[PDB]
Amino acid sequence: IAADHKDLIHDVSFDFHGRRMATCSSDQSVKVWDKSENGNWHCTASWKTHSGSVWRVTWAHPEFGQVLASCSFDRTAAVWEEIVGESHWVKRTTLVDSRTSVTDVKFAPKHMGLMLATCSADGVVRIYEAPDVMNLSQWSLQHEISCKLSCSCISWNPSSSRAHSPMIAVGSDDGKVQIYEYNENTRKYAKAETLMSVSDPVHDIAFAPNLGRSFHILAVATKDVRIFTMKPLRVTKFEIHTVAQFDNHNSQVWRVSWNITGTVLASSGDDGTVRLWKANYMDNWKCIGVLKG
Amino acid sequence: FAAKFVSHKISRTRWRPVQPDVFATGSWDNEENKVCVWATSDPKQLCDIKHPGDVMDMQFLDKERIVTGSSTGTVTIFRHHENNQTLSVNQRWEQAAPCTAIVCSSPEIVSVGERINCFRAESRDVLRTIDDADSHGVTFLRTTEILTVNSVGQLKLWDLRKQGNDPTQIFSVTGERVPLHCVDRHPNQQHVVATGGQDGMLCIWDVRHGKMPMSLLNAHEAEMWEVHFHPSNPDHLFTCSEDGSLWHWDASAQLEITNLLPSSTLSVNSLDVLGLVCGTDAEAIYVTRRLF
Amino acid sequence: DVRSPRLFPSSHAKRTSSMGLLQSKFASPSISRISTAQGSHSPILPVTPWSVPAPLAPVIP
Repeated sequence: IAADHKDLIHDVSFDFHGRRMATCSSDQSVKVWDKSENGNWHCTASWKTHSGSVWRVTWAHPEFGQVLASCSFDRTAAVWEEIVGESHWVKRTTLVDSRTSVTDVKFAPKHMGLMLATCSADGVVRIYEAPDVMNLSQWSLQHEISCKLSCSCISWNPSSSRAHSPMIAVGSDDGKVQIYEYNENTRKYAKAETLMSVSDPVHDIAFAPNLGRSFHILAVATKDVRIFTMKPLRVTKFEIHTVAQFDNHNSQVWRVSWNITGTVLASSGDDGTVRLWKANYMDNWKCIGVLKG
Repeated sequence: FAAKFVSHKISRTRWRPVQPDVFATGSWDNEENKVCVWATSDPKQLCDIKHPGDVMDMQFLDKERIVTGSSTGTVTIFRHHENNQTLSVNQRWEQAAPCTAIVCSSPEIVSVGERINCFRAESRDVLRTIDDADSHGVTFLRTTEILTVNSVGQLKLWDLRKQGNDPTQIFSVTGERVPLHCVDRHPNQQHVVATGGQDGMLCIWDVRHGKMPMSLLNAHEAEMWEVHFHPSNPDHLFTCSEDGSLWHWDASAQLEITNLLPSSTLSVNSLDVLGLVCGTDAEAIYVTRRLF
Repeated sequence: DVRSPRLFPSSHAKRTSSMGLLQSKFASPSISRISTAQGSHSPILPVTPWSVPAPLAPVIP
């Protein structure tokens, strides 16, 4: 069913269950879809979130509640809570702090708490926390760090904490890759390492779920697909390897996405082809198959 | 014990009003929720009910009629015209939140939630509504008394006969450990009652003889599932557990409880046995039709 | 170092004053403490504030 967006759709996101979908567009509206038990996606609600185009959206962990965060060229991020009784979603808060148009917003892993990051044309990554879970309006600004200027994407490590430490990859412009970690009790983000050999503009980056694997994997959709393997070992405690590169798109790779398990990677591009990837026994990636449109 | 793969995780089973030969069944958890009447005994899918809405309540509303309660706390009933193989959907109510069990007091199909909406015999208007929030035990101790048992396993005799919205009495364990899954009320006398402990215990009850916890146990493994009892031998009964398990506690025998059923499968659907199932806490697919 | 900060964090020089430098006595710099009423009012001044922040980063007084 047609998204019902007048202007172009920037982002689509699934909830935790995978039953709900959120969309955002340049028409300034966010639509939420319900996958009915009868299998047709029907939109639950659509509302005018922002004054300017809405680039990005994300869903928080379902333990906190039904929360969607949005990101706009109006320089704001908004948090919304679903009201069962309904106008369906209410603004919890606004983040005015970004002095420029924001490219992306992502919730952190559930173990961390309500935490989110955002990156903007100001090139300042900001992290906001809700220090009280009860007060969904109480969003404090946890941290601010400087990057460079142009493109942007964010992607947290989804690794459950207790097992692993928090870290986040930021991909702006490029072939240049920037990576950041969290310090012990400095409570500040440090630049552990960088992803090298980035090619063209990094349209997208995602960290893969590290379920049952010691090492971590991040894939970038530049105008080439790359996969990087991070391993901490033990001052410094980081290493990267580059697992694979893939140009069979022959063009811009706009989206890179991972499976829930991290088993499958997907890539899409200007060929209009979507490729699914599996890891070999050798840890090389292979294309399982290609969808077209 | 002739098993049969429905290839459909069963949620309901009735030895129908018409021995335990006319089987009917309601299959929840499918993309268009399912139920079949006259199935199977032999294919006999005369009324494999194409149906939106799932099965919360379920009753053979006649030998040619079928009552049921639908997934959102909706209501659903047709008249099983087994001659011409079609039917007519009798009852369709919207918002009676699902219902948690099913009781009867003929022919006001009383029930409980996990609020009470007393529909009745041709009472297409919701007549009585003692809208008391419940924090799954439901029966007719005497017409039209009942006892709501909240998920603290917290029984409380109320009514719909006289006016009022409180309960009249309350049955309770010392610790309220388990939740409202499976209680018992004897056909030997409608003032005799028990329950099954979700640890694998009994919880036998005395109405007149005080209100004490008469008989616990420690026999089964999982949550209290449901009990096959003979529909005429009140005493004959056998026990179960929430993997779908079944320990034959020969209670017309004296503790004679063994590894009873064709075991080790997933869960069982819902109980009616006369001359059959004793459905578990998780309602998967299983069958055997040799109940004598 | 959180425990050390707490030991440092517990002591207070005087009320009422924004003694981050009290923390500096601690020797631990916190961005939160650094977080600009004049900057907020400004909403050239911003550039000057940025220059001041850079100089501070490059002294504490």
